[PDB]
Amino acid sequence: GSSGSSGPPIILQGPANQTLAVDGTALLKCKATGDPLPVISWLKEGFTFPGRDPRATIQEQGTLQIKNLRISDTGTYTCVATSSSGETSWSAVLDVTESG
Repeated sequence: GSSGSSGPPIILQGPANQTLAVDGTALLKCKATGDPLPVISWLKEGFTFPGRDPRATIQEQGTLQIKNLRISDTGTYTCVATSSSGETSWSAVLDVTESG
């Protein structure tokens, strides 16, 4: 990207539409740059997530990892990256199937 810009937080690479199989591991990649850096956040259908979930978690690289997926988990993920500068968010849906 461009190292030395002025504006809102940009998501070099966000989540994409992936079709995983229930009872698996979902990995939602999300990389955003900013000065300071934006605050990565995942919203499930417009709700805090994972927030309070043991199975679900996020890595230092804003990587949302969820184990023991479920056909119900299928929803709309939004990686929000708010930064002192501005604000931004991505769009992606994780389609969970029984037989892929």
